[PDB]
Amino acid sequence: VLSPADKTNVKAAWGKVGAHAGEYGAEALERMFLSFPTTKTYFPHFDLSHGSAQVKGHGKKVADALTNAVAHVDDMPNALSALSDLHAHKLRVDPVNFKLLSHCLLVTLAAHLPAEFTPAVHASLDKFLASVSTVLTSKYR
Amino acid sequence: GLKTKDEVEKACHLAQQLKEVSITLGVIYRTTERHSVQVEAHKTAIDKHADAVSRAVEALTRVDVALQRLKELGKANDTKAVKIIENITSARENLALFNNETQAVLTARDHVHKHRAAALQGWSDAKEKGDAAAEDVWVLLNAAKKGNGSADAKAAAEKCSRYSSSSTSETELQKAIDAAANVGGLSAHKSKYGDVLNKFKLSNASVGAVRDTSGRGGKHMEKVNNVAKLLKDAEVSLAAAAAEIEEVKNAHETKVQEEM
Amino acid sequence: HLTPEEKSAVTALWGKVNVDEVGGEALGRLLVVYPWTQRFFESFGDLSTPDAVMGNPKVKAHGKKVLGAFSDGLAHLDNLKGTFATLSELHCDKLHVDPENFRLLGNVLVCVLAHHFGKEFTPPVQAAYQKVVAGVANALA
Amino acid sequence: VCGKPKGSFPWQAKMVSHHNLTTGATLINEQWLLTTAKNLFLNHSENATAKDIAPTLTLYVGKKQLVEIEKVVLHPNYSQVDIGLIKLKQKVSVNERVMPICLPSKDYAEVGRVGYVSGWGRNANFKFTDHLKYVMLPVADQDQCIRHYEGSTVPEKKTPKSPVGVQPILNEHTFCAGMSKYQEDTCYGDAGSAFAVHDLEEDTWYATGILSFDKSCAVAEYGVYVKVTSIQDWVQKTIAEN
Ligand code: HEM
Ligand code: HEM
Ligand SMILES: *[C@@H]1O[C@H](CO)[C@@H](O)[C@H](O)[C@H]1NC(C)=O
Ligand SMILES: *[C@@H]1O[C@H](CO)[C@@H](O)[C@H](O)[C@H]1NC(C)=O
Repeated sequence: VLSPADKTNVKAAWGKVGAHAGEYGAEALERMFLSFPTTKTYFPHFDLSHGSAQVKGHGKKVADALTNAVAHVDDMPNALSALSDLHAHKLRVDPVNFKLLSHCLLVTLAAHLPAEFTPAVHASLDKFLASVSTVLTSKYR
Repeated sequence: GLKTKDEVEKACHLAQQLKEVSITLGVIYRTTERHSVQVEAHKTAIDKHADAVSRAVEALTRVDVALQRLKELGKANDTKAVKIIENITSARENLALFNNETQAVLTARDHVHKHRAAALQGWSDAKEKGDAAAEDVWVLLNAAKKGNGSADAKAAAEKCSRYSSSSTSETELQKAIDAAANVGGLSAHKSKYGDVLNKFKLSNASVGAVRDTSGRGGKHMEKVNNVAKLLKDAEVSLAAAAAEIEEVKNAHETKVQEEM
Repeated sequence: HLTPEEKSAVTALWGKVNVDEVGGEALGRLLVVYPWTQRFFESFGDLSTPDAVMGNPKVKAHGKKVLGAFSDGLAHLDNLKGTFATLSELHCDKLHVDPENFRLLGNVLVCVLAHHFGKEFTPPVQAAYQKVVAGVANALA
Repeated sequence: VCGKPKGSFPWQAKMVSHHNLTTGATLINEQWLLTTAKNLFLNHSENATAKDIAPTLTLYVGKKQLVEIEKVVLHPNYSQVDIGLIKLKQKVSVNERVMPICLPSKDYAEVGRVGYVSGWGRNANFKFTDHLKYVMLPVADQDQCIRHYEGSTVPEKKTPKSPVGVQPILNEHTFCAGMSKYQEDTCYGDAGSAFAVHDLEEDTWYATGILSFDKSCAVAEYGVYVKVTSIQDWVQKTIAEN
């Protein structure tokens, strides 16, 4: 559950990210692929080399989705319905992977927005990404 | 310093038991969480009961305010009023029981928290003291690995683990302290050892009090649940009684007006 | 297993860590982000707010001890099992700590390193630290 | 015989689907377990029968003790009451690690009641837990829970409000439970596990509910459980007949 205080923390931290969201998304994927090689199996036809344009493109889509969730924190399931069917039913992404990407996004934010990444903000963002991860996996069977 | 195998073994055992104090107590303390959860659940249930019985309570209050007016008119001896009062006396008795048992539950809840806070503080003090005393013993044990002192003393010091093989107790800690009384270097810290043992006993006893208090609370809560249901079940007949006595009171008001 | 190149990037980074602070900050954050961990540490006194947690002397002190054990692990990457056998016996057999919490602390530590090192905490250095935290978690389990 | 644990949840079983998804089941006598209909249908077509399902399941109790299944019985109204029964080919041997939980005579699904829910579900890292864990949870107010997932207790005012994007089955046959003091919840694979209540007068443990909605994961606020008292007669008849 995101409290009003969490929502404020998320909106502020993501407001600082601003236009860097695509770059941060691409770096979180890059960190995920390199730290947890098993994730690469979901992208057999991607160029996953450092600086791949295909990864920068995907990082931008992932970031846009998160931006959209931040904009609609009170109605996240609805905002993410198409994505939730995509990930759970069509792609069948095991829930573990969402925790890997969530960790890598937090690492990316900590490295890029040190001023903003206080303990309370870290708790709020972990909770936000846990809500996104749950919405995207609740249909998995 | 520790120069014999015997001194090293007595010091080793003591250091382990002092270090074990915080570990054993954390485990014991964590058994009180179920009681904190239970007593918080009692409070929520009491709030729900209080809400559920409020209509029955409101009817009983309406009955008393109609009766007070009948007393003012000198008509409280009206046979219908008397009959209504007799009919509602079980509910009046049940309301007094509900008030008393809920208060007993809430006092037990306060006592659980108070004993838990003492157990926590006891654990924290025991750890502060225990870890420090174990560190002072380790100064001697570490020094005993080198220099003078027998090869057997050094080997025993090299073998000494930081941790006890099992959980400690008042008996085991006391046994370790008493054995170490014979050891020169350790003897300087005897009062420190005593305070650690008293904090262990205090924490442990507070945990026992949490458990006993929580049991008493649960018995009171069962009575609360039973009497709350009896009051809710009487709600409709209590509302009927409040209207009847209000009618009686209204007829006596109009009889007084018409008689002036 | 760490390439010698990875062992190198890791110890290179570690050499720059404020040994007196990052331990308390990683433990402090574990307690704020994953509050159920507090039940092992309620003996630390006031943990009621993130500032109370982060500023608590007992959190700081205990943090130093945890970090110290990670430092020992770094000196023995080849034998983490043997190095952590006594500690595993404490956490496992005496404390009954769910082994998932070791991974959470490790991950919080990675976040702290990212927080303090920024850009220097590159994806390849993260990947090497992920091997270390997993290795330390498995050895503690 | 039942509900006297020496190790802490000897009634807990672990079910594994043909596609390696872990779920829960609960031992209710020496030869029968309760679980959910959703658990049973994992990796099956919505048109599968009990006969199709049964030979595709793997079940363990105690310290990895594989037990062979004879058959499965789906609740006749499983879209309303998310339940199934599992019959073993033979009785389990009861000991300190394997023992049934008692079925209750009283309705312990009241606010003011605290239950222990053990489970093999996914943990904080979304990995199926290696070690059995449990949560202590309080029974929550039914209306609070209904409003959380459905917006209103009034049928014409209901809307799908579930914070996780999937709706639980909520009705007169179910109860809700909250989240732990330390905000721990149930998650994927925990369904089929018992909401166990300790009757202090008898000093016995009872299955008050079977976890149905195991998708809250500390995102939605409540787990939803099938009330054992509401299926007790059906359970007894089924066991007596098979
Ligand atoms: C915060 C978590 C995540 C978000 C917000 C997210 C978002 C999305 C988005 C927006 C798309 C593009 C839909 C489109 O093609 O138009 C998608 C596709 C995809 N996602 Fe996810 N995703 C997440 C996590 C996962 C994870 C953890 C994996 C696997 C490890 C996964 C694997 C995929 C794959 C394989 C595709 C399809 C690639 C393609 O054909 O374009 N993502 N992602
Ligand atoms: C994975 C990295 C971890 C490391 C390197 C680590 C390190 C250690 C060390 C070195 C000590 C021993 C200090 C002493 O008493 O002599 C210890 C004690 C302890 N640790 Fe850990 N630990 C880790 C994770 C955990 C986690 C996840 C928890 C539980 C949430 C845990 C809870 C404890 C407790 C309760 C103590 C005992 C303090 C006492 O009462 O004596 N730590 N830590
Ligand atoms: C997963 O299930 C398949 C059979 O459907 C098979 O690979 C194996 O039995 C399971 N995998 C593991 C690692 O146990
Ligand atoms: C199944 O549903 C119908 C609904 O009216 C009910 O009459 C019947 O008794 C239910 N069966 C069981 C076993 O609950």
